[PDB]
Amino acid sequence: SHRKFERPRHGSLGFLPRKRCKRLRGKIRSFPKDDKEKPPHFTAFMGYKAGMTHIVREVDKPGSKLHKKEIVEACTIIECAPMVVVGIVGYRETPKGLRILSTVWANHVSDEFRRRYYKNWYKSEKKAFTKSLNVPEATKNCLLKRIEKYCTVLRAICHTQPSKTPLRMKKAHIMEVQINGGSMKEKLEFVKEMLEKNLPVSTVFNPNEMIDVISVTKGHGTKGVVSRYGVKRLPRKTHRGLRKVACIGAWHPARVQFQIPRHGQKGYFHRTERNKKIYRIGLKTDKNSASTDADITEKKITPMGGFPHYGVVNEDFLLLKGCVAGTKKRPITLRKN
Amino acid sequence: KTIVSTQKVLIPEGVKVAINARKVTVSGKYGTLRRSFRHLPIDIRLNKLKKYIKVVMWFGVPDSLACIRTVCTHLKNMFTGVTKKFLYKMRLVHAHFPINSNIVDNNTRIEIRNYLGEKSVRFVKALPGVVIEKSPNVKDEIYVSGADIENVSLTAALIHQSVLCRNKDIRKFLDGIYVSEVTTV
Amino acid sequence: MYKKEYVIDCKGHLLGRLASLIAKELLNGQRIVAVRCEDINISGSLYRNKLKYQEFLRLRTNTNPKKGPLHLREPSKILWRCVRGMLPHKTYKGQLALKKLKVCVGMPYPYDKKKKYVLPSALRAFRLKKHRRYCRLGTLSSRVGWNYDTLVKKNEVLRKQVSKAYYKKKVNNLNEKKEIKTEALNLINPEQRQVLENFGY
Amino acid sequence: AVKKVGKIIKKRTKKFTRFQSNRFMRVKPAWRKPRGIDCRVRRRYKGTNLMPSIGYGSNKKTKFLLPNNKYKYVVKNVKEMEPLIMNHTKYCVQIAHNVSSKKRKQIIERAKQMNVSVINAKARL
RNA sequence: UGCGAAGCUAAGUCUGUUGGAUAAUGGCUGAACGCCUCUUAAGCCAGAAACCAUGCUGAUUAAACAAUACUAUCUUUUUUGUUUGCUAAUGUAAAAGAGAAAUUAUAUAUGUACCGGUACAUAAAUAAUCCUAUCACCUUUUUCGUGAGCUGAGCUGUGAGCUAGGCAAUAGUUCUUUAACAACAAAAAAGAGCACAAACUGUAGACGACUUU
RNA sequence: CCUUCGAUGUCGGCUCUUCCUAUCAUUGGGACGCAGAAGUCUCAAAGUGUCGGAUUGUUCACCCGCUAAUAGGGAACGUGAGCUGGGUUUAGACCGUCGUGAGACAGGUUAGUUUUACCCUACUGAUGAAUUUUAUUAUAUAUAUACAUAUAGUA
RNA sequence: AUUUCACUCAUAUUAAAUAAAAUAACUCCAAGUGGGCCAUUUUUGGUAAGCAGAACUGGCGAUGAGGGAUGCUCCUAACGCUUGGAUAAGGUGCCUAAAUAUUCGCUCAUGAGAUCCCAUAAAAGGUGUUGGUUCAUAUGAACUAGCCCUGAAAAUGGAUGGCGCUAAAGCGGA
RNA sequence: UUGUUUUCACUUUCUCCCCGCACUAAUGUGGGGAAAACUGGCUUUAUUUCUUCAAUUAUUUUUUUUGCUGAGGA
Repeated sequence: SHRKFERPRHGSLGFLPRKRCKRLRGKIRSFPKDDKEKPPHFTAFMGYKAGMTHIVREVDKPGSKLHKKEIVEACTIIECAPMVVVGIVGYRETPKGLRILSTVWANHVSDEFRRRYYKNWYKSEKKAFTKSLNVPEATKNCLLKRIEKYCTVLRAICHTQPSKTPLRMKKAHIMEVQINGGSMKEKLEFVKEMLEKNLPVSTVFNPNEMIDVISVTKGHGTKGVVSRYGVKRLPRKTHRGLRKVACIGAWHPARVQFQIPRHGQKGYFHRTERNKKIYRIGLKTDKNSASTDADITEKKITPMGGFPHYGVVNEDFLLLKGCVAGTKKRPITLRKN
Repeated sequence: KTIVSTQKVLIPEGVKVAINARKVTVSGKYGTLRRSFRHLPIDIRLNKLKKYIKVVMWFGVPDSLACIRTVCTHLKNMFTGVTKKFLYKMRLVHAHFPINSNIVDNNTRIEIRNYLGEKSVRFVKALPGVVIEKSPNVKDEIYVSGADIENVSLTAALIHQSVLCRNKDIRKFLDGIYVSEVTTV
Repeated sequence: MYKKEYVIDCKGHLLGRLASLIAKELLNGQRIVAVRCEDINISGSLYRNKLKYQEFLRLRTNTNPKKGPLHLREPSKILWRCVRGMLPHKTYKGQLALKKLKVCVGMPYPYDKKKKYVLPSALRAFRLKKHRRYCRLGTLSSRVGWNYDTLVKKNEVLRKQVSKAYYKKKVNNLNEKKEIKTEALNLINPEQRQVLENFGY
Repeated sequence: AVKKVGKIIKKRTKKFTRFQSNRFMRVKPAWRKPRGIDCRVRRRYKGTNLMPSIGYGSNKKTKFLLPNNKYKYVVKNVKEMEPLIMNHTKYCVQIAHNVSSKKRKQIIERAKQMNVSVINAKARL
């Protein structure tokens, strides 16, 4: 018969299966839609979660109970050392999806980038990317011309520089950042210009801009249904324990439905969270990156004693309003809206 | 099932008609119109020299025969629209809140304000080949004119239906925009 | 039936009749390749066929939809599923027959340069009265969630231009060969010439 | 299926097996008529273990004779070939399983000089 | 018993889109039925927390796949063969000419030439068609096209052909016409590095797995 | 009285999921005896949500109150190797009526053991090979090719 | 009434027809059975029931085979082992052997329809279309009955058996 | 309470005339009138291989290409 009292289901079926993510790095499922009118530009970046702090800002919301008053907001610090553009990937549209036409590489790549191709870099003789980089300039131009002629989606391969961070990891995280903007020719010229130099955060993002954050949540191993799905605890008198779901399905269908919450892995999930506002893009150069006009002190973003479990932020950073999925040191993908 | 049934339509003076595989093009001094009739079993004979067009059905059942006069009326509507633009004169009626109409985009995209005092802009585009303006004689009138009667009447209907009243007695709150008269220029 | 493979241009064919003919050919052992599957027609209005596909979509094993009927939105996959439904695919021979079929949207690289055949027994022009409603499989698929229709259209227009160039070249070559044949018909012996003329060569 | 070798017609080969003897080790393949109540085989359901019947019986003109078109006679003595002296052309001889090598050699010698064929001629040598 | 970092944690904090196509309904043009009619014909429009996309999660859900980077004695032609558990070695769901690339409309199309239109041709049992097969050999007289090397150009070879000649098939009446494709083995001739483990890590974890050095 | 009496655990509640629509609210509409407000009838619509408590074992019911609404139902009267055990429904005992009595009572009352998963499947998470009679939405300087192409390891 | 003598009443087809009618009749000994159920037709109780109780015949039981997708009882047809032939029931678009056969009509369904049993549908409606009938000077009416439509709402996801089918692969014929 | 007899009305035109006079689906057409007699029908003579001699039934006689089977041993 029907339920005596109706209440909404526990958890969202849109984040199924609640299994461990395939990778640690946050992966863009889809890039922002291309607008030909805009000039060519990057659409994504990668940084590392350093920690959290709080800031004071003056509210400018008329008709609000806060308005002219100064409020405290939690913020997340993402250390964003400049990325390095090292590659170009051309994509063309087919009825089977996007197909790679070719990827061309820069004339030089760093050992940090090369380390990503090795499981044991220390004992190998590091022969990767050693003889494919001597390809003739004519062949490079041929591949680029074919990309310009036949491709409609351009992505630049760029990698992080973990040596500029306190991370123990040495191999660089490498990703594709889609170039959104003008024609194919303009996109190719734009990437070709910075085919080998550093890409700072400021060229990708502006202050007071809303971005999406892609990352992997904090892992918690296997958790019970009470913690993993928030089901109600059974009463204290329950014979074989109370931390479980009482009825896992009706008699018919004579099976357990996939909608029934069960014990299993909790955390280490891939998540794409929208609308995190950039409060400040703090530069590495200036010594007053954490100073304001109302403070005029000389101090950097790193709290005294260091960022717990992370270290000291010695590079470019951005201050994101609110929280971001993942532990400290977690790679965080910032995507344009 | 009648063996053969035809109907004849006289071509007016200042139009040029091209009919190929029941795809008709009618040209006049007020533009050009195109209509496809490939959804009907029809044999069309255009007599350019002696004017007129004859549309004939072979082995037509009454349901299909009903379409011969429909096609003929469409053709003569094309002729009249291309010789003298179809015109829909429309009236803005209101009880307490005058309706403020503004024509932009070289007589397209009419925007109305203050409908029942809603202070929200209600805009409607004009279909291709249709121009909307305001009458020079009567202040509360709007002209919707063009060669294609379908497009013109649809534009008038769009204007009328973009301003319907909600949640009130419809027979008491009579404000709106209504097609007063259908004529030609 | 007696060829290495039969390439069928599915444009303008009725889905069920086409599938029945293809299934019989596959069971008899003839390999076929169905191209331009997005232009298959189905009798009945587009709304009616969309209602049928929504009925199909509402169908799933509620215990686990992964095991449920996979719905498949590409028109080529829809034709493949119809052929499979017209086939004993749960036996070894039926599975071989099913695997002998290849379906494509548009005309890919090997099949745009070989002869395409047509089954008159399944043509819409020959099987539907002109006053009765029909739908286009590509349009139905796009309404159902395929969203690759326009790309197939532009690929098709490019292929049309290439084929037009090839056809112009072929026509010129055929005209030259014809004139060569007429000029050489006067150089063979009269007896052979009368044999050819008598038998229409 | 029937097999036909000369005048010999074997109306059926692949001897009947007991129902369900394929999936029960305690049930031996030796034929037993299923008495049962709802026994499939007894009711002659399609596609399961047909029962033997008199219709399969062999032509009695060629019933008991071997592929050599002779009836077999099992002997354990040299003294048991005297009947075969007058039937050498339609009887073949077979030596009994428990006859020693000496007596086997004697029997083979007598059969050969009686021009009577021996089925298991090369046993125990 | 106080306080209690770190880590977990909510009662604390942050975040939680817009497009297409529709239903109801209201309409347009418009016959049937001189008028009328949202169509209870043809042809159209606007339209819902519904539907399908977008976005998000997985994708050993596709026993799926692409590009890239580096590498493994390896890679290319001919002859003979595949008739201690092994160390030469063969398989076909389909060769017998398995011959055939324009596009489109079905109450019509297609090419060409001018500015969708005009004019002119073509096609309308379309594969009921067209194309491809047998002229062996060797010699002689020779003609025309392609490859090696040579300097737009000469020579050799190759394919097709021309004149003239004589030169072969034979196994007893058929038992598949051993004729295809692909692979493999032996022998000859030519060119050519990683991963696991280990120690460490803890962004991970029941164990595997995962992130690292 | 068709299946189960060499046993399908018999009420309710709690927990949890899903489904139906004969739609309570929410979306968009049509009608009104429709001025506005409120409401009533009705259409497409099941996407979202349908509560806290007093009494009673209760389902049902009835009030207090919030709400936007506190709609109706199914899934072996969903759900006891999920719980609980208040009721019913063993054995103790009490009352009333009935019976000579033993005892009876859809009359009331109180006390009365709730067993097993390590198997298969399902579900939830976690490792993981092998995959050629297999695959191809191409690959080649405005130009050919399926009579083709693809070995493998790591990343 | 009986008995005995006479005469004679078709038989060469047989005191009407037809009859693998003596496969008869009789006697003895004995087994199992003595819960039945179903279908057509008739019928009682019951609102009704895959309910309860009866009559006739045939079946199921006790029995497989072909068909009805599936099914103890429906249709064809009952059974030794085979080779050919030809059919029954039922089918011939594919599943699936055989017709995308021929010929003539009807039908468009924004929940079409599609083989007895059989797997539900009614009262009441329609200015959908197709034929007919009777009244009124190519018109207006009233009827009538074919197919279609409304009436027509249920719970895991779903079933003319599936695919699908509309110049039918639907409905009624030939 | 049946037969018998009579009247008109029935055809083609690639014909002509008038009206609309190009109005048609039309290489024609709608309406209104004439014409003979090609066409169509009938009556005679000769023929049926120019052409036809059909179909159904009854009664007979063959024929093309072919599948399966060979019991027995007087």
